[PDB]
Amino acid sequence: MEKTHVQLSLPVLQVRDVLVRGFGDSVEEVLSEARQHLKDGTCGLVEVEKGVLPQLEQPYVFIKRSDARTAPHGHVMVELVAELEGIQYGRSGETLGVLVPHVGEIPVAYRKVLLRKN
Ligand SMILES: Nc1nc2ccc(F)cc2s1
Repeated sequence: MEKTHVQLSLPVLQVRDVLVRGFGDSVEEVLSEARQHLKDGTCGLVEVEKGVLPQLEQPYVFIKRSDARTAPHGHVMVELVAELEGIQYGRSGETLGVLVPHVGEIPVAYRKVLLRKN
C-alpha cells in the first residue's frame, strides 16, 4: 500500500562532513538500504562536484530526475540509480546528487524531491 511516490525534504550535506560514506557493499544492498533510510528519515544528499565521488564509497546511489514536465508542489520527481565500477543499474535523467546515510551532520540546505518508490 506504498503510494508510488513520496514527497521528501532531504538534508544536503557537505562531503567532508559525511560520517558514513555509503550504504553497503553491493548494488542490491545499497538500493535496499537507501530505501530504508529514506523511509526512516535518515538519508542525506551530497551534490556532485569535482572531488566528491572519490571521497565516497562505491557502490553509489544517485537520485536522478525522472521527468521534465511535473515538479508537483515544488518537488522535483526523481528515481534511484546505483553505480558500481562504471556500470549503472537503471537509466534516468540528470543527477541531483548522491545519497548517503544521515547520522546527525548539519546540512547546508534541503532538497525537495518527489521520489519514486520502486
Ligand atoms: N520500498 C520502499 N522504498 C521506499 C523509498 C522511500 C521511502 F520513503 C519509502 C520506501 S518503501
